[PDB]
Amino acid sequence: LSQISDINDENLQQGIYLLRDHVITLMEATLHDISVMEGMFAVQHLHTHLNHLKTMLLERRIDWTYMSSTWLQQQLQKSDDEMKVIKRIARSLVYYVKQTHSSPTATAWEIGLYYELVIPKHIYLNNWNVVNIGHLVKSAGQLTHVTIAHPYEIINKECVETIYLHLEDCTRQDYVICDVVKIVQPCGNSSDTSDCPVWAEAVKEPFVQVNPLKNGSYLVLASSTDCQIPPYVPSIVTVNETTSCFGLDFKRPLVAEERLSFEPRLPNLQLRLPHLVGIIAKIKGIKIEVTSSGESIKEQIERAKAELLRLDIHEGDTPAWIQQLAAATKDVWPAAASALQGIGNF
Amino acid sequence: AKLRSMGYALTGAVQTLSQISDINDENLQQGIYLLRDHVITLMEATLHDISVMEGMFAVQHLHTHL
Amino acid sequence: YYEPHPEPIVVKERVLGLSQILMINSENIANNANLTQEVKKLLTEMVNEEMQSLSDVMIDFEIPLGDPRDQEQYIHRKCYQEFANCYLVKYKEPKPWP
Amino acid sequence: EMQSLSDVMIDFEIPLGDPRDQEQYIHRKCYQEFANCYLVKYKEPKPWPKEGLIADQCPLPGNRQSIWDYYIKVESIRPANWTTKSKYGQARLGSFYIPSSLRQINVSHVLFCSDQLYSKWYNIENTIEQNERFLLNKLNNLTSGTSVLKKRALPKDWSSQGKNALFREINVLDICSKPESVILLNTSYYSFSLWEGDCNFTKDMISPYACRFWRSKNEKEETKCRDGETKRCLYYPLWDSPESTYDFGYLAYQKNFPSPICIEQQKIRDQDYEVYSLYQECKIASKAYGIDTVLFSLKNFLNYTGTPVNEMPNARAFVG
Ligand SMILES: *[C@@H]1O[C@H](CO)[C@@H](O[C@@H]2O[C@H](CO)[C@@H](O[C@@H]3O[C@H](CO[C@H]4O[C@H](CO[C@H]5O[C@H](CO)[C@@H](O)[C@H](O)[C@@H]5O)[C@@H](O)[C@H](O[C@H]5O[C@H](CO)[C@@H](O)[C@H](O)[C@@H]5O[C@H]5O[C@H](CO)[C@@H](O)[C@H](O)[C@@H]5O)[C@@H]4O)[C@@H](O)[C@H](O[C@H]4O[C@H](CO)[C@@H](O)[C@H](O)[C@@H]4O)[C@@H]3O)[C@H](O)[C@H]2NC(C)=O)[C@H](O)[C@H]1NC(C)=O
Ligand SMILES: *[C@@H]1O[C@H](CO)[C@@H](O[C@@H]2O[C@H](CO)[C@@H](O[C@@H]3O[C@H](CO[C@H]4O[C@H](CO)[C@@H](O)[C@H](O)[C@@H]4O)[C@@H](O)[C@H](O[C@H]4O[C@H](CO)[C@@H](O)[C@H](O)[C@@H]4O[C@@H]4O[C@H](CO)[C@@H](O)[C@H](O)[C@H]4NC(C)=O)[C@@H]3O)[C@H](O)[C@H]2NC(C)=O)[C@H](O)[C@H]1NC(C)=O
Ligand SMILES: *[C@@H]1O[C@H](CO)[C@@H](O[C@@H]2O[C@H](CO)[C@@H](O[C@@H]3O[C@H](CO[C@H]4O[C@H](CO)[C@@H](O)[C@H](O[C@H]5O[C@H](CO)[C@@H](O)[C@H](O)[C@@H]5O)[C@@H]4O)[C@@H](O)[C@H](O[C@H]4O[C@H](CO)[C@@H](O)[C@H](O)[C@@H]4O)[C@@H]3O)[C@H](O)[C@H]2NC(C)=O)[C@H](O)[C@H]1NC(C)=O
Ligand SMILES: *[C@@H]1O[C@H](CO)[C@@H](O[C@@H]2O[C@H](CO)[C@@H](O[C@@H]3O[C@H](CO[C@H]4O[C@H](CO)[C@@H](O)[C@H](O)[C@@H]4O)[C@@H](O)[C@H](O)[C@@H]3O)[C@H](O)[C@H]2NC(C)=O)[C@H](O)[C@H]1NC(C)=O
Ligand SMILES: *[C@@H]1O[C@H](CO)[C@@H](O[C@@H]2O[C@H](CO)[C@@H](O[C@@H]3O[C@H](CO)[C@@H](O)[C@H](O)[C@@H]3O)[C@H](O)[C@H]2NC(C)=O)[C@H](O)[C@H]1NC(C)=O
Ligand SMILES: *[C@@H]1O[C@H](CO)[C@@H](O[C@@H]2O[C@H](CO)[C@@H](O[C@@H]3O[C@H](CO)[C@@H](O)[C@H](O)[C@@H]3O)[C@H](O)[C@H]2NC(C)=O)[C@H](O)[C@H]1NC(C)=O
Ligand SMILES: *[C@@H]1O[C@H](CO)[C@@H](O[C@@H]2O[C@H](CO)[C@@H](O)[C@H](O)[C@H]2NC(C)=O)[C@H](O)[C@H]1NC(C)=O
Ligand SMILES: *[C@@H]1O[C@H](CO)[C@@H](O)[C@H](O)[C@H]1NC(C)=O
Ligand SMILES: *[C@@H]1O[C@H](CO)[C@@H](O)[C@H](O)[C@H]1NC(C)=O
Repeated sequence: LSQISDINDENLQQGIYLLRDHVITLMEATLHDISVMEGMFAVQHLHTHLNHLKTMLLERRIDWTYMSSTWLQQQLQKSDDEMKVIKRIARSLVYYVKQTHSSPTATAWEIGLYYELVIPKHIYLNNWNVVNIGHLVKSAGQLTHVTIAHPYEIINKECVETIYLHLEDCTRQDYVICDVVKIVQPCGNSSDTSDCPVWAEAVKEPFVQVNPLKNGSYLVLASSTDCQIPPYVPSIVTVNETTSCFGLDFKRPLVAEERLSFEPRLPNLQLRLPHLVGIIAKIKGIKIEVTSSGESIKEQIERAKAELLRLDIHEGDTPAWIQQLAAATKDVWPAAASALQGIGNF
Repeated sequence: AKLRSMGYALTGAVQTLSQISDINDENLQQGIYLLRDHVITLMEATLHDISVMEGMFAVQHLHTHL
Repeated sequence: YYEPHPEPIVVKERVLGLSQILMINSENIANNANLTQEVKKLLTEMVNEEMQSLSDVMIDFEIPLGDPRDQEQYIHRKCYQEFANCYLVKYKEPKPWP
Repeated sequence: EMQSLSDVMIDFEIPLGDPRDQEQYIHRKCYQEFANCYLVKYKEPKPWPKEGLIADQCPLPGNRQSIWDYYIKVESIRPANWTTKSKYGQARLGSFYIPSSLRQINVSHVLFCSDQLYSKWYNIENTIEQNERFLLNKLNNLTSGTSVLKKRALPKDWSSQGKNALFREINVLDICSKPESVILLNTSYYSFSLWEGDCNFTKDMISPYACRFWRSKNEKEETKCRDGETKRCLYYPLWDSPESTYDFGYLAYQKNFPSPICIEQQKIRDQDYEVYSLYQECKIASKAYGIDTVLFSLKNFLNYTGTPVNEMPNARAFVG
């Protein structure tokens, strides 16, 4: 580019653009303070300045002493608060250091500094991290952990509207910096929501998971009841007096003062799973995709049907097979199950 | 445009203590507890060394500290 | 469920690249501060100490712009920093103080 | 240093209460602004009576003294038909001239901001954090709900009921270091003269320097020129010049040698002063109207003249 101002051209793309001509700077001219000081007082003031420049360059930071703020802001055409973000995330490189003259009473040096300024497109301040918990399902004898694959990683809420962000190609220069940020919709079974895939995985019984939250509640997911907490569905739990649940102590939290909230409120969602989800997850021995949020009854069924049909009766494990058929039939036809179970044990 | 982050004030509750000593209470949990009242500090009072120095010697000592 | 993410998130539009050349000269600093030949030696020791330390941990890198030696602003500010107040006077013919 | 830090840090909301509502924030802000600032009210307006000041205790120029700002120099070269009476009124050339700005007829109050009139309780040897507590207690002990000091606090010069609880008494050498202080606050003018003539002391009447007057009186004041009655003409003064000696009165005052000292009192102001504390008014008013207002209100009162008293040099910060 021929001018810093040219960086704001609307029909440029996302890349690196270099200013064509070097910026030439004499320190004598930059440091006014020293000019009016005398003797060793002048010498010690310069020492402090040179030692600070060295400290910044080791950390790959920019010392903004040697560049006018008014000039840079005028050229970039940004607000006071944008400039603060721009100056915090910029990074430096020292590409040469050369001594140009060396007498016993006189010296001269040259330094080549190369700067890379990230120009922001959007800045996001009020942000939450997603934590997938899921749900337990007990199917034809097998316990199974079920999870939704959400198309976002961050929820943002600046004022009243909630926003779901998908990030790509991110690094950390104090703040998080990303090349790609796509805005998405939460999962659902409708034309105006995302059609997300659903994963299942077989787990060992008994299953217990208790996470202490920071505000003093507890997050519980468990295959069995204790302290009146229902099984299989997860929940946020709070108690008015210290007690032992799932073999550990749930304490009463310290009274808090109420402030203005920014907590997100996701839409609710019903989800229909295949009847034999437990047998499908068991014969894979890995975490496997079983449906989408917004799938039809017909497509969902024609998905493990051929696989499942070919688990046929064999000469070598008829009793072990007959016991599976019963566990599979129990909810459909309880009379038949009790019969099959009998012919199993015979 | 005027930026201001709610990154440390996002949840809409706050648990406060009346003394630093209260942090060692045994029936507290694992969370963030704020001391209720601000700590107010004058630099003049903190930096004794400068008080007894004079002229530019005082000025250069403060520069190093800042 | 969710947990706070207190660090800001910046979306990148573009990157601007700059090259700055910093020129230091002790004699210019010694003239304004009315220094003596003893203190000139301190100024010179002090400046070398700091510059050399930086020189000793940084390898060179090629930067894909043109040579500063070809740029006007580099020629004008180098001639100034060396020869601003330097003049040559020629007598009509040689005659000394009598 | 502060601006550089300001330029890379965005703001963040922190979920505690406003500092402006907390006592420790109000008490330490009023202190940092108005600790040593006071207001004095004369019984009725009365200014310093003369434009000339005889003060031989101060050493003349020949450390730097503050009173040298008001010192009339005796010059050898003058213009034709030049007289002191034309320029410096009734002042004695080689002494001190008090300007008309320090002698206003309508000035009713004196506002000052310095820690150089405190009695022995205050010591710079002690710690800042002690010297704070010490003052903060005394000001609480010497007040009762308003910002008016109790008469006990004042020196015996300014009140009949004064016991030097807060302020010390102004002495003879204070004029040299702190001129405006004395000229605006002293109740009476005391002289200190080694000039031959004062109190009818004649050269015969005395019953290296030894027994001798500093400046003896000559026949008359005159000039003479050589066909150039404009710029450069010789001047013959009405008294002697102290340039050679310049330590006479200062060394005399300390009593290294005996000498015929002359001292005369002249009453200016009635010993019934009243003294307010701007630190105590800041604390009290901020409980009603809030600190943001009171701070801005009292900062303007310090700039009543057009130069703010709190930014003047510590020894010279006295205004009528
Ligand atoms: C530690 O931290 C955790 C958080 O991590 C704390 O847990 C959280 O605690 C909160 C309390 O501070 C809980 O909030 C409360 O939720 C209640 C239940 O909300 C649901 O039901 C509501 C009522 O539903 C019935 O009735 C309506 C008619 O009135 C019928 O239509 C229904 O069919 C039902 O019969 C319903 O309004 C709510 O709906 C909202 O949320 C769901 C998703 O959860 C959305 O799908 C909805 O669209 C809707 O959200 C939108 O619309 C509402 C307004 O309608 C907006 O507020 C939203 O922003 C959004 O736009 C739920 O289905 C509430 O009853 C309860 O209300 C109180 O507060 C309001 C004011 O805000 C008052 O008006 C009320 O009178 C009442 O006092 C409150 O909101 C959180 O649920 C809980 N979070 C989690 C994840 O569990 C925990 O406490 C902390 N622990 C400690 C120790 O500190
Ligand atoms: C601003 O205001 C302050 C007051 O806060 C003022 O400081 C005071 O200044 C006065 C005058 O200099 C000081 O008083 C004088 O002290 C002299 C020394 O005191 C010692 O000796 C006496 C005994 O002689 C002891 O009692 C005492 O304990 C000390 O040991 C003292 O010599 C002076 O006394 C003479 O002068 C007064 C004048 O009124 C007179 O009344 C006395 O009788 C006495 O005799 C006179 O002597 C002089 C020559 O010395 C002669 O000229 C005159 O004719 C004689 N008069 C007669 C009648 O014979 C006097 O008491 C006082 O200590 C200072 N106070 C403090 C607290 O330091 C400033 O000077 C003021 N500044 C300005 C610029 O206005
Ligand atoms: C996402 O959301 C979809 C939509 O809700 C869910 O799919 C639907 O599930 C429901 C509940 O299980 C099914 O309801 C049943 O509907 C039949 C009648 O179906 C016929 O008529 C429909 C008219 O709108 C039509 O859409 C159907 O078309 C589908 O099926 C045909 C044939 O296979 C196929 O060719 C098409 O391509 C479509 O796929 C079809 O013509 C009805 O008979 C059922 O009645 C029972 O239930 C009621 C209520 O309890 C009861 O009263 C009766 O006695 C009886 O017991 C029942 O209402 C619906 O068929 C499903 N629709 C589709 C399109 O599949 C899906 O489950 C959700 N997914 C997830 C992952 O959660
Ligand atoms: C489990 O959920 C319960 C709701 O079913 C929680 O009970 C609520 O807890 C709050 C705590 O702040 C109580 O508020 C207290 O109220 C009393 C006076 O009661 C009256 O006024 C309140 C409003 O202030 C009103 O809601 C009531 O109907 C009464 O008219 C005050 O003295 C306290 O200072 C405090 O403000 C609620 O009263 C209470 N609601 C109900 C319906 O009981 C319970 O805390 C939760 N338990 C756990 C373990 O988290
Ligand atoms: C380095 O030394 C030089 C040489 O002494 C300093 O220059 C001198 O600075 C003083 C103070 O500013 C000048 O004195 C004043 O000049 C003005 C204008 O004539 C006058 O109004 C004042 O009354 C006073 O005389 C002085 O002019 C100037 N030098 C000369 C020879 O005239 C310089 O300040 C020193 N640099 C420092 C301390 O950084
Ligand atoms: C800033 O300047 C003031 C004014 O000169 C300095 O205060 C003075 O400090 C000296 C040395 O500590 C004091 O002199 C000594 O006083 C004691 C006690 O009377 C005495 O025993 C010694 O023989 C000596 O005279 C002096 O009292 C004091 N000022 C006055 C007017 O009395 C202050 O130290 C300076 N601040 C610095 C350098 O930070
Ligand atoms: C103290 O008071 C003076 C006199 O009112 C103020 O002087 C004015 O300052 C402003 C600055 O913008 C000028 O525009 C005016 O022309 C000045 N007037 C005069 C007569 O000088 C001064 O600003 C006040 N200072 C403080 C610190 O409040
Ligand atoms: C002082 O006050 C008097 C009486 O109010 C008034 O006449 C006069 O104008 C004021 N100013 C001066 C400079 O005398
Ligand atoms: C002598 O001193 C007195 C003091 O009251 C004065 O009135 C008188 O004029 C003086 N006389 C002479 C001749 O100086």
